[PDB]
Amino acid sequence: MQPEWSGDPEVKPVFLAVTLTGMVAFLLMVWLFAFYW
Amino acid sequence: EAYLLPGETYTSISAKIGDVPLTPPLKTPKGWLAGFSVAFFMLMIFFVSVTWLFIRGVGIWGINIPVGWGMDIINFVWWIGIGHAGTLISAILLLLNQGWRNSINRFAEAMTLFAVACAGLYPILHLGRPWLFYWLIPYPNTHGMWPQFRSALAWDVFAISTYATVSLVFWLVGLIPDFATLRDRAKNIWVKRLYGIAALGWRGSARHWHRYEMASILLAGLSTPLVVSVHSIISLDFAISQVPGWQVTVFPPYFVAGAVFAGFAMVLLLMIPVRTFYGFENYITLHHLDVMAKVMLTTGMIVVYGYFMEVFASLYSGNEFEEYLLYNRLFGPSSWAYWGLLFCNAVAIQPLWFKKVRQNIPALLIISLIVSVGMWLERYVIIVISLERDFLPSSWDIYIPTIWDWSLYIGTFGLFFTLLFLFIRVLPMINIFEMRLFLYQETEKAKQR
Amino acid sequence: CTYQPRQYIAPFDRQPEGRVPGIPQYFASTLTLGGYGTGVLVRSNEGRPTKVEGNPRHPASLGGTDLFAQAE
Amino acid sequence: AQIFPRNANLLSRLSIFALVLLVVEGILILGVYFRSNYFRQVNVAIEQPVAFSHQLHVNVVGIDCRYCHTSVDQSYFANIPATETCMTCHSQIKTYSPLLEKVRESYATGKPIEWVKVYDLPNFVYFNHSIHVNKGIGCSTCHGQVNNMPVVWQQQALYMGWCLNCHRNPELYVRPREEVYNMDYVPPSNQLEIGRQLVAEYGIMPPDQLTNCYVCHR
Ligand SMILES: CCCCCCCCCCCCCCC(=O)OC(COC(=O)CCCCCCCCCCCC(C)C)COC(=O)CCCCCCCCCCCC(C)C
Ligand SMILES: CCCCCCCCCCCCCCC(=O)OC[C@H](COP(=O)(O)OCCN)OC(=O)CCCCCCCCCCCCCC
Ligand code: HEC
Ligand code: HEC
Ligand code: HEC
Ligand code: HEC
Ligand code: HEC
Ligand SMILES: CCCCCCCc1cc(O)c2ccccc2[n+]1[O-]
Repeated sequence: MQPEWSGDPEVKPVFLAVTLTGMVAFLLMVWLFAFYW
Repeated sequence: EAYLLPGETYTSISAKIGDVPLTPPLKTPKGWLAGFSVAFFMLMIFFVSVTWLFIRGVGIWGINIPVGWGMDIINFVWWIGIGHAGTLISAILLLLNQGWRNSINRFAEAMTLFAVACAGLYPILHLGRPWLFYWLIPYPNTHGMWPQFRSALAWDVFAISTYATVSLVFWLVGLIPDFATLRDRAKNIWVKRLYGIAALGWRGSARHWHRYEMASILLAGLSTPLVVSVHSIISLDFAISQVPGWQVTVFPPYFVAGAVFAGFAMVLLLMIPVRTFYGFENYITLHHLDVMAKVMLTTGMIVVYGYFMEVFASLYSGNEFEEYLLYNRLFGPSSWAYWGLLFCNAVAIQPLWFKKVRQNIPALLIISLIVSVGMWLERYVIIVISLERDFLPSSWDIYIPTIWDWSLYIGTFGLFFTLLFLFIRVLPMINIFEMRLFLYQETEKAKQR
Repeated sequence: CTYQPRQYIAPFDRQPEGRVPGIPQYFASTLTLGGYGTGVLVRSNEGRPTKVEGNPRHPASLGGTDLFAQAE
Repeated sequence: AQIFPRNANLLSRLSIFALVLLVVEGILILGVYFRSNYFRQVNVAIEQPVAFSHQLHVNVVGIDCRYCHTSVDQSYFANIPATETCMTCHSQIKTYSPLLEKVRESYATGKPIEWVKVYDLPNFVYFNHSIHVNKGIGCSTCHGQVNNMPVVWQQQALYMGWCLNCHRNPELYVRPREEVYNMDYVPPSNQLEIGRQLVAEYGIMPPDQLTNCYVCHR
């Protein structure tokens, strides 16, 4: 069956917001724990 | 018998379960007040013991050079093994399609969470440098150091963290429509938001119920091998060693069986006062006590089989260290633990075959207390006696526990009972849904004849 | 709060002649048990005795000592 | 709708998002604090009772580093100099001066000059200056340009990982063993071929041997 938010125009903006937050936090943690010294 | 007594409706189930929480604090029972006062006094004992341990050292205990693991590790395995039966009722009985989980799983999973909370401090408490528990965790540091990951204590880090996290997650998932029921049944407008933000607007939707049932099924089918792997890893933190009492390969299913044994002992020992002090005779029944004692008898028989396996290994081996392990257990300075273990785990389970003893309530209470004492004695026999006498006879000494590890044990009992009394105050002891669903299923069974 | 305290250092006012700072230095002394002395090579780390060894040139030493000379 | 208002859904989603961001920010703040230059005392001019000027005494006066740190090529401990070594020249230059008043106050009594240890290793680490100097590691690669320092600062934190970086890849930092005391030496454009050549020439051990625990700790 379809999900609850299927057909909502905010779904792909909020997915890009969550993935952008995840990749920014991942790159920032990588910078602090590998390239900071 | 039956797992649900006749004469119950959905609104009666909802009222009779959710009216023990949501009462005003001025109407709190004096029995709860006395039990919480005892629990808070022993929690003060916990705070005093932990403070003196952190001030002075782990040398306030009885541990020494041959016996480096003592009552701290005995109580660790005991408290972490209490939670296995609650995880079994929450997950394995959901997998097996057993209808008696619906009235014991909330309290049993809460007991699992509080027992894991008591047993997760014990690594940090016994650690000797307690503030460096995070060096066992794989974390990024400026040294470039790693945990070894070949030791079983790194597996214990991962297993205890995963067990606590997934148990808390599954308990909260099982609480979310109970949170909705409490949010609906509350009276004050400010305690509506206490359960409203924890229910997240559940609505009881049939589209939401499909995803909920699928998530509960997959969480049960992930938490069954989770709990077996956690208790296997807690077996492995002796079984990967070369110690003659510990290099025994039946330890992972033996520790699984011992944990389920002690867990249902504690579960029965805490259902019976809850059943006789709250109006839950219709929900927690004599059939529930009978089948819980049946699982106690089965798992205690598996632990007796594990004792026979260890005795067979000692007699079958030509190894002098296995032979002296058996001799030391039978006629050593700590043979009281082995003999009391044999009485409390072999003699005391032969009454549980009998139907009248299985149905009897004070016999069940006495048997559960005896099994808890004998399981503490089992963990004493596994750890302390095997560490006392080792390969080199020059490195032999006796482990004598002090007053401080006993005080820490009494204090973790108080922490467990404090968390349990807080749980039975602010949360329902039994699941409001899945018991009205159990009532609907029994109504459908009666309609199907 | 910092990683460490200040950790002051204290050099000499006049450097010793035959001493290199950081190199432990061995001196041939004699330790007596019941009046009978035995030759010992006692190690001076920074001008102070820290470890007693044996003197291989010495008759009652031969490089090895006893527990009393070790605990001197 | 019965209890919570219209914006409660957005408020709850933003609360979950802000809680995750707050956990990440707390972990980040803890990591930055434990790696910070203030915590590790890096790039801060640590004040001395005399305010001795390495920049003057090397780039201007021209004193060799072994004149004052006499034990750096022979023992683990680079020598903190004596008041005798200071007064060897300062019996005539700039006498009766209030900034050399502490040095003149010493050498008359036995009281030393209590310098502050800028490069302080935590006493389970056991650095050896002699083998590092004799195996072609210059002072500038590990202490910085101390020849231009008026007040000595820590150029880097003495991390275990920073030590193991050169113990695992020494060819990026090895130098002809005759360019160790030269503060004007810079590594060449390529430096990798000659680093491997110097590692093979000086017999520098593999990273397994150099990353053994009892190399440093004890
Ligand atoms: C020596 C190492 C051994 C490795 C052990 C691996 C066991 C892990 C199994 C997890 C349970 C998932 C079953 C879900 C489910 O409930 O299945 C439903 C059907 O519904 C579905 O469509 C499935 C839902 C999603 C399943 C995806 C699972 C994700 C992958 C797991 C990640 C693990 C890693 C390693 C890949 C009905 O089926 C069942 O309910 C059957 C459940 C059987 C329980 C098994 C009990 C065995 C206990 C022994 C444990 C052994 C120790 C070593 C862990
Ligand atoms: C405890 C550690 C190990 C756990 C492993 C247990 C297996 C869990 C996953 C298997 C699921 C099995 C499929 C579901 C099922 O058939 O069981 C439910 C079943 C039928 O119930 P109805 O739907 O018909 O309704 C009845 C009530 N309304 O109920 C059962 O009969 C339970 C089946 C017994 C399982 C036997 C497993 C024993 C494990 C032995 C391990 C070996 C030990 C060696 C030392
Ligand atoms: C990088 C591998 C280094 C080189 C090359 C040299 N030094 Fe060093 N120095 C280094 C460390 C890690 C430390 C701390 C040691 C400790 O136990 O705290 C030091 C310390 C000094 C000191 C203080 C006194 C001492 O600990 O010996 C001095 C005076 C010093 N270093 C000077 C010095 C000079 C002049 C060097 C080039 C010949 C030199 N060091 C080499 C790191 C390194
Ligand atoms: C002879 C080679 C010297 C040794 C060894 C040390 N110092 Fe020196 N110092 C020397 C000169 C030629 C100068 C500059 C004189 C000028 O006119 O510019 C200095 C300078 C100082 C100063 C500054 C004094 C001032 O500017 O008035 C100080 C405080 C100082 N030196 C201290 C000092 C110490 C403590 C030394 C022992 C480690 C030391 N100097 C060595 C000559 C020499
Ligand atoms: C005598 C005139 C010196 C010469 C030549 C050099 N240094 Fe020195 N060094 C000297 C003193 C009196 C001190 C302690 C006071 C201070 O300012 O730190 C030092 C200390 C260092 C240090 C700091 C080590 C520490 O205390 O943690 C370093 C890194 C150091 N010296 C390096 C160094 C180098 C590379 C030099 C040659 C260019 C050098 N010093 C010359 C005295 C003298
Ligand atoms: C690169 C600039 C280095 C840094 C940073 C550190 N060390 Fe080092 N170390 C380096 C070399 C080229 C060698 C030579 C050894 C060889 O076989 O070539 C060493 C060796 C040591 C030793 C000697 C021990 C042994 O060789 O068995 C010690 C005690 C040592 N290093 C200590 C040490 C410490 C504690 C460091 C962190 C402050 C450190 N070194 C950093 C090069 C480099
Ligand atoms: C010399 C090249 C080292 C080797 C090999 C190892 N360590 Fe190390 N250790 C070294 C330094 C310079 C430091 C200080 C780090 C700092 O930030 O100041 C350390 C420190 C540690 C620590 C931290 C101690 C503490 O914070 O209390 C640990 C836990 C440690 N070292 C462990 C460790 C182990 C187990 C090693 C062998 C695999 C090891 N280090 C190698 C220098 C060196
Ligand atoms: C963050 C979770 C870490 C808590 C668990 C630590 C693991 C851990 C650490 C230990 O030192 C042990 C010593 C004896 C027995 C078990 C042990 N466990 O499990």
